[PDB]
Formats: sequence, C-alpha cells, structure tokens
Amino acid sequence: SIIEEQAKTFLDKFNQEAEDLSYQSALASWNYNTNITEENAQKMNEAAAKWSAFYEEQSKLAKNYSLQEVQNLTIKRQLQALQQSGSSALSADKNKQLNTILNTMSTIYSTGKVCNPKNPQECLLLEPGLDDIMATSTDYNERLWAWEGWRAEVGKQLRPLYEEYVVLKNEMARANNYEDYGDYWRGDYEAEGADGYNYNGNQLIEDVERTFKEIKPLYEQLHAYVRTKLMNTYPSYISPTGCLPAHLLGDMWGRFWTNLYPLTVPFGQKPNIDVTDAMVNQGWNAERIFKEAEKFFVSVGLPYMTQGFWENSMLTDPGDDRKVVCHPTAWDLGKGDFRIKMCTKVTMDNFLTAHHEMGHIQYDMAYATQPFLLRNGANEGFHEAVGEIMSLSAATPEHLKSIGLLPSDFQEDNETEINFLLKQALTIVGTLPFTYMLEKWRWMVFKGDIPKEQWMEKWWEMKREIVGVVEPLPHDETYCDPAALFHVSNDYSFIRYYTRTIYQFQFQEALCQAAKHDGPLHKCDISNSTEAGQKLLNMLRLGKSEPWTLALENVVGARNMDVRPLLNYFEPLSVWLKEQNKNSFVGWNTDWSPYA
Amino acid sequence: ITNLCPFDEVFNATRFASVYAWNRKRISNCVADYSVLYNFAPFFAFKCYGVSPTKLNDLCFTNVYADSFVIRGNEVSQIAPGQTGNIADYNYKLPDDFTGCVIAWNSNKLDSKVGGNYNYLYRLFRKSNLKPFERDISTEIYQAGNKPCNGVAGFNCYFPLRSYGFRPTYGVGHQPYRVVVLSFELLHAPATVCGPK
Ligand SMILES: *[C@@H]1O[C@H](CO)[C@@H](O)[C@H](O)[C@H]1NC(C)=O
Ligand SMILES: *[C@@H]1O[C@H](CO)[C@@H](O)[C@H](O)[C@H]1NC(C)=O
Ligand SMILES: *[C@@H]1O[C@H](CO)[C@@H](O)[C@H](O)[C@H]1NC(C)=O
Ligand SMILES: *[C@@H]1O[C@H](CO)[C@@H](O)[C@H](O)[C@H]1NC(C)=O
Ligand SMILES: *[C@@H]1O[C@H](CO)[C@@H](O)[C@H](O)[C@H]1NC(C)=O
Ligand SMILES: *[C@@H]1O[C@H](CO)[C@@H](O)[C@H](O)[C@H]1NC(C)=O
Ligand SMILES: [Zn+2]
Repeated sequence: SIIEEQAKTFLDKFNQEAEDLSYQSALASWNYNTNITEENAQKMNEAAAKWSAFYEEQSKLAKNYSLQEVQNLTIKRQLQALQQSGSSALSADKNKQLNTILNTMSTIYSTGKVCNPKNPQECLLLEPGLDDIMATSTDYNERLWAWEGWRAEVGKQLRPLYEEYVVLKNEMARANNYEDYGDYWRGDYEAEGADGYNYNGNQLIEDVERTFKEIKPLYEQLHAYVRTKLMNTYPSYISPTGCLPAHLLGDMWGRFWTNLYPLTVPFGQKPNIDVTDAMVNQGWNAERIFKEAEKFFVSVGLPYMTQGFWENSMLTDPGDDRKVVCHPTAWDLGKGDFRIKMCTKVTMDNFLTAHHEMGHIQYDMAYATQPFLLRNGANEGFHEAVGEIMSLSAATPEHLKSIGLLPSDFQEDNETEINFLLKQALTIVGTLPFTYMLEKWRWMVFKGDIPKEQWMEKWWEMKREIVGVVEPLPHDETYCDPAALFHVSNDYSFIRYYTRTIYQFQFQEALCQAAKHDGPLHKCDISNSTEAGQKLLNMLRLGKSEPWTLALENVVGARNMDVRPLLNYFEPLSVWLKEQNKNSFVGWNTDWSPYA
Repeated sequence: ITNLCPFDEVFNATRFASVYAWNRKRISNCVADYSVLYNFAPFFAFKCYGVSPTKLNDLCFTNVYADSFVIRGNEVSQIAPGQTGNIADYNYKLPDDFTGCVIAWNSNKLDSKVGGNYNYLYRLFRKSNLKPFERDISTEIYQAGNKPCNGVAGFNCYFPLRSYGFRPTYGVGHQPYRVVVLSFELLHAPATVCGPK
C-alpha cells in the first residue's frame, strides 16, 4: 500500500533519532546514581526532559497513519506502541490536578510517623522504625499498636485523595477508547498474531481464577501448619479452627511469611547450608564471584561478557569521598553498553544476586539486534522469571560441590531438604493469594462493582475468605487499608508478581527435561548442558517482535500458563505436611473475631 | 627499486572522508610494495576477491584505485560484492564481478570523543539505488508523499543526511571503523603498476 511505505520511512527516521537521546538520558542517570552531587542531578533532569518532549511530539505525529491500513505485522506492532498516549489524552488543568494528587499521596506515604503510647515522646518512622518491630518482636500488644497506628495515621489521610484519584484515572482511561483503568492495565497482555496466538485482556481474569482454584489446597495445608505452630507462642489469642490475626504474620501487611521461620522450623537441630566461612577462608573477592557466574553462563552455550562490562561497571563500594546508591541493578544503556551496579560483599546472598543480575544482562544482549520499540521483554513477567531460575540452579549442593565450596564427601540428609522447602514455601506460596485478592479488589473498585460506601467491608470480607486473615479491631468506612501499601499509593501494577511465579517453574521444568535430569525437581542443575541453553536462547532473542504466546511455546511447549510444575516442585513438602496434620483441622471459618 | 607507491598517505592520513563523499585516489606508474601493508593494525578485515592474497606482488596492472571512508562496526559485511542494506544501496556499491581487496580496521582511539563526533555523515533516504562506483552529494529534501515539498522540511519531507555521533563507551559493533578498498584494473594499454623485482 501507500500508507505502509510512509509508515516505514517514518519509523526509520524515528529509530535513527531516538537512540541518541535515549543513550544521553541513560548516561546522565548512571553518572548521577554512581556519583551523587548537586550539579550531576540538574544535567540528569535536563536530559530526561528532552527525551520526554521528543516522545510527546512523535506520539502525536504518528496518529496520522491509520493503523488498519498497515498490513504487515512488525510495522503495526512498532506503530501501535508509539501511538499509545497516556496522561496526554487529558487537558492541562486535569493533568495538573492528577499530578498534584499523586505527589501529595507519595509525600504522605514517605513522611509518616506513628507515635507510641505510654510516654509518647519517641515516635517511630516507617522504614527503620516499624519493620523491625513487626519482623522481630514477639509481643502481642506491641505489634497491635504499631499495626493500628499506621492505619489510623497514614490510612485516614489517603481516603479523600484516593476517591478523586479513581475518578480522574477512569476519565483518562476512557479518553483512550477503553472501559476503565483496570482495562488499561490488563491491556499489557494483549497479543495479536496468527490463529490461536491471540489474547485479550478478559481472558486474564479467567486464567488467574483457574490457576488459583488449583493452588488453594497447598496453601490450606501450609495455613494449618502455621496455625498449629503459632499457638505455642500466642496461647490465648488464636482459635484452633479459625482465621489468623493480621499483626502476627512477620510483616507489616502480611505480604511475605519469611520472618516466621524461627517459629515454624521443622527440625531446629540441623542448620542450613552456608558457605560464607569457606569463601572467606579460601580467599575470594568481587571479581572471583562475578567470574564464577560467567563460567556458569558460558557452560550452557551463551556469549562471554563484553570487555566494556569489566571497565565501566562498579562492582564494589568505592569507599572514598564519593556517595553511591547501594541497590543492585543491571543497566542496558544502549549501543552495546551493558553495566552492573552492586555493592559486593563476600557472602552467599551476594553470590546468588550476581547470578540474578547477570541473567538480566544476558537477556538484554540477546535482542540487541531488534529494532527500537521492540527491544523489551515479551511481557512484564518474563524479565524476572529468567533471573530467578539461574539463582535456583546456582545454589544446589551439587553446584557448590563442583566449585569447591563444600567437601567432596558431602552427603545430604532428608531433614535439611524439608527445611529448605518450607523456607521456600513461606516466601513463594504465601504471597500468591495476597496478590490475587489485592488486584481483584482494585479491579472491582475501578469497574464500579464496589460502591464508594462499601469499601472496607469488601476488603475485610474478601480477606477472610480468599486468604484467611481476620482484623484485630473494627474498621469502619473512615479508613483506607489498601492505600497503606507502597504499590497502591504510587500507581503500580501488582499482577506481574503473580504471573512470574507461575512462569519460572515452567521454564525450570522445560530446562530439566532437556538436561536429562533424574530425581526430584528441586535438585536440578542445568550446567554443562548445551541443548538447554539453545532452547532458552530460542526465546531470549525475540523480544516484543512476536506475541508472548509464541515466545512461551518456544521454550515450554504450551501456549498458556499452568500450575503443575509449581505443585511438582513442592511435593515432598506436601506429603510431609499431610502426614503431620492428621490430628488437626484443615480449613477455616469466617465467623470468629478477636474483638468479638 | 626506486619508485615505491604512496600507500603511506592513504592508510596514515589524519582525516578520512564520510561514506557519501568517499575519497578516490588513482595510482599509476610506480612499483607497489604489498608487504608494508601487513605492518599495520591486526586488520579485522583483510578479505579480497579475484586475486591471490599472497601473490599480489607477482602481476602487473594498468591502474590501482584506492577508495577511503569511515563506517560503523556492523556494516563492514556490507562492503562486499552482491549485498543489500543501507550503505550498499544508497552510499557505496561494489560490482558483482569485482577484482580487488577490502581492508578494514578499528579507529576508536582516533575518531571518538566524549560528547560525540558529529563530523561523519551518511545518507538515509534516496529515490533509487546506486549504480556501481557512483557518488551522490546532493542535499535536496526527500519527498515521501503526494504533497509537493517545496524546499521546506516537515511532514513527509526529510533531510536525507544523518550523523553517527561516536562515543568511547560504545560497543564493538557501534565503534568507528576505517575502510580502504583497492581496485586493480587491467585494460588495453601498457601495464605500469608492478611489484618489486
Ligand atoms: C564525581 O562528580 C564530580 C563532579 O561533581 C567530579 O568532579 C568527579 O570526578 C566525579 N567522580 C569521578 C570518579 O569521576
Ligand atoms: C497530522 O495530525 C495533526 C493533528 O495532530 C493534524 O492537524 C494534521 O492535519 C495531520 N496531517 C495530515 C493529516 O496530513
Ligand atoms: C514485515 O516487516 C519485516 C520488517 O522487520 C520484514 O522483515 C518482513 O519480511 C515483512 N513481512 C512479513 C510477512 O513479516
Ligand atoms: C561441568 O564440566 C566441568 C568440565 O569438565 C567439570 O569440571 C564440572 O565438574 C562439571 N560439572 C559442574 C557442575 O560444573
Ligand atoms: C529421613 O530418613 C530416615 C532414614 O530412614 C527416616 O528414618 C526418616 O523418617 C526420614 N525423615 C523424613 C522427614 O523423611
Ligand atoms: C603508518 O605510520 C606508522 C608509523 O609511522 C607505521 O605503521 C607505518 O610507517 C605506516 N603504516 C602503513 C600501513 O603505511
Ligand atoms: Zn531482577
């Protein structure tokens, strides 16, 4: 056609002109982050500003090519990403109003203080003030007042802001031919292609529900075990056949159950596997840690690291008159520039984090030849799923025995395996119903099924049914409990943490059948296996050029998401839990309350 | 041995030309010493066609043409007979029946500055391809739509030349490269370029 050729020329010019601006912004950001100084900030901002302006023009100038007149799919995929305009679909006054609401919510969340009764002279902040109390203490009332103060001091100031936040965002969504803001988030999973490779945003709801109905029984068993273990430390505050109080889950919101390991350890006389002492004794530094990961990656048939990686990356804390941001990150600055920022210490957790980040770097290098606007992960869950499987494979007591950190005559008992699986369960399985419930509530609130006058009732009626958590004190319609979470009050999607967990295990299974592995799935090492690496690189090199269904099929063999590998991973623990819960009740009821 | 050819002011020049304005030098009436040529950099590319790579200094030709320019790293493969792309379609074309050598090496330490080197240009749009060994240095505005452009840039009206902007922290495939193409011709005339005796 005629429009297609013009679109091709326009995309050629855009690709030529966008790389330079994006690279300049990335370099400015890197220089600011690794070297904190006032005038290093201003330049950063300036760079970012220009980029925005450039984009904000092209997204308009690209709306003049009708999308239905373009027939070849790659051009359509590149043009659709450019045509999508977000907050620019509104007028100036409403955009300013939305921005001033968002800034106010973020500021309220950041600087919030809960003042302890009993001589209220020393008030505590959020990050190093209440996380310690809710992760280390074992006092009922001490946890109760910290839990209630955060909702009565920060949750009650975010209700009127949230109410109009919702109204503004629904109008912004309908300005882009949608139904609500929930549809705007669910449209990230849209896929268009051949017959059988298509995907809408309405099938995500059904897939999530279908997966949760299968995941539920294992969560019930773990729930029963944790309930019967928490009665030894809180005797009179827990019912044997009821729910669990909210402020007794080792976290401020109950998102993660890791901090319950000291109280729920199966066998306390057998310690976990730690190799820090061996690492310090033999003599190790950051460079050795980062080279023993490159060996792992080139074992399976993947490229070496670029020379510029070893010169332009900060792998240690400078330890001088220079201030740096100490948070691991992998940077893809563009134009063949790959870097890693990380303060490395000689510990096992850093040893695993190195693998996690080099997974991101290897993923980025695979699709560097793809055109711009098609140079990201297949969806918002593939990028961490690649990193996590490498960490899983590089921590088994057979890979450590090969690199020499364990004695050659080390035999593993069955008591340590149960402990390892329980620790993994407390952080993987215990966060899935929470995410499901939160996202379901937000979707219903956005679409209109939950009226404004019934918000907290639905909250603490869904939490007592889907999850199994009961509130300690009554909460009327003056509070806003969900707003007390970082992601809810900062415009962040939350379902990406649910899909990723489903994806990773699938990947692992497909990479353990190709490696010719015989045994339980939680003892799989994909090192010294070339077919596994080739099969993974079959998917790594696509990017967004193809629908994510084809990318999933290229590595797994199925066009959708399933939970069978996750249940296969946790099978010995399931058997042990069933054996250990004979004289106990599996389940809960929604009628018992601590306050009544 | 008293008339060595001037290959030293073709490889050791202090400033190379852009791809769309490639520089051509004609060499005739001298003795060619194709052995100092090996004394330079590791020569990322020393590939050549129709001529034995080790017995060049055995045959006589009537003219030797040297073409010099600077391209990117992932474009050297486009300097070859019978290839399609961007450099080989709008900038520099080699005939299918080619007899000569192609030499290409790295120049990151010389043609790359902090902030960007914007002195090197290449053509991005053209109405038709190039016949082999042809040059275009026009700067009229490319017209992509039915609307007549009328000497002004805008919608469906693009300036045909763009820049590289080399920086030292780029990858190998985006770093500067210097390319010299040697073309030997043998026409009906006395042969005047030969190797040392
Ligand atoms: C950090 O930034 C300052 C400018 O404020 C600069 O002078 C200094 O050289 C930078 N640090 C390094 C290691 O280059
Ligand atoms: C391009 O789009 C703008 C709106 O942003 C419009 O005013 C202009 O007429 C369009 N140009 C065309 C259709 O040639
Ligand atoms: C679509 O465009 C791409 C450009 O990346 C091209 O390679 C391809 O041949 C075109 N046609 C089809 C059917 O993909
Ligand atoms: C992988 O192959 C290397 C090379 O022989 C060998 O030393 C090593 O023990 C093998 N296994 C692992 C887990 O590295
Ligand atoms: C571990 O193996 C021993 C060896 O027979 C067995 O007696 C014990 O019951 C096993 N424990 C678990 C938790 O599997
Ligand atoms: C360029 O000059 C250097 C040193 O002057 C040396 O490599 C040689 O003389 C020249 N190289 C070539 C290929 O002529
Ligand atoms: Zn990560």
